[PDB]
Amino acid sequence: MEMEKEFEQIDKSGSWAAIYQDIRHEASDFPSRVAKLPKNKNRNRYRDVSPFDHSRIKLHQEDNDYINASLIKMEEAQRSYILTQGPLPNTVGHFWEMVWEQKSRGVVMLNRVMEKGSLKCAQYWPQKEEKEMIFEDTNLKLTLISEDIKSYYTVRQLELENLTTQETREILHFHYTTWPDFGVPESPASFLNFLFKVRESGSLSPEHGPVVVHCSAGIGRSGTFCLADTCLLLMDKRKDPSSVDIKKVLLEMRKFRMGLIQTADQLRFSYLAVIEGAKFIM
Ligand SMILES: Cn1c2c(c3ccccc31)C[C@@H]1C[C@H]2[C@H](O)CN1
Repeated sequence: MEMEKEFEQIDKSGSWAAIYQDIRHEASDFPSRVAKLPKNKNRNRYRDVSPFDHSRIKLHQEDNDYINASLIKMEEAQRSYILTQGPLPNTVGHFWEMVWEQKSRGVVMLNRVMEKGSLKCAQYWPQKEEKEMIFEDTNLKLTLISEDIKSYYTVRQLELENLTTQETREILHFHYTTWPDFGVPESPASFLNFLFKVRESGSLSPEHGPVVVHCSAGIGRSGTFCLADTCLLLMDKRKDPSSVDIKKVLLEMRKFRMGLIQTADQLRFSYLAVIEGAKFIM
C-alpha cells in the first residue's frame, strides 16, 4: 500500500502495536559473540543491545578492537551510517578513535546528557574554547572552535588532532536538544528541519566517511533518524515514489543492527516524518 493512506488505515484501526510486533518477529537474528566476551562488559551500556559480529566497527588496535557500534550500509539509497551507543566514561577515547579512523565529518546526537534525572551518556566534548580535552588512551586532542545555539538544536565546530601524527580535522557536532523525556514529538517539523541541516553540511555525503549517529542505546531515536533519511532519498531516486515501503526499509536496516525503532510510537512518528518530509521536498 501507499504510505499516507496505510497510515490513516492503521490510525483508524488502532493497530500500531500489532504492526510493530510483526516487525519484531520478522527481524534478523545474527551472532554478537564479541560483544558478550567478559573483557567487554564495561564497554556496553545495556546488556540487551549489542552489535552483530558481521557489521560491527573494529578499532584499529591489536589489544582490544571492540566498540558498541554498527555500520548500516544502504545499497540502493547509496548512504551509509554508523549507529552507536552514547559513550561511557571508559569509552570516550574509543569513540573519538572511531571517528578518526572511519574519516567521519559529522556526529549526530539525539539525547541530552541527563534525562529523567539519570545520566544517558558521558560529557564527551569540551564546553569551553580554552578548556580542551585530551584522551590519553587513544592519543587524541579535541578542542571546541565555535557553538551556535538555536531553539531546537545546537551545532558545534570541533577540531580533532591525532597527537601521534599532528594531523588535524574539522568535525561538525549536530545536537538535537528537544526530544521529550517521554514519548515522541507531537510534530515532526523540527526533527525534519534538523535532518535537512545535517544534509546541508556535507556530513552525509560520499566524499566523507559515514556519519556517526547516537542516542543512549543507539537504536531508538537513532533508528528514526536514518530510517527517515533513507526513505526520503529513495522517494527522490525512484520513478514511482509511492513504491517506497517503510516497513521493508526498516527490516533491511535491522540486518545491520538489532532493535532499530524501540516502540510503536517511534514507528508511527517515523511514518509521520517521511509523509510530511515528502511534501516539502517538492
Ligand atoms: C577549516 N578548518 C581547518 C581545520 C579545522 C579545524 C576545526 C574547524 C575548522 C577547521 C584544520 C586544518 C585546516 C582547516 C581545514 O579545513 C582542515 N585541516
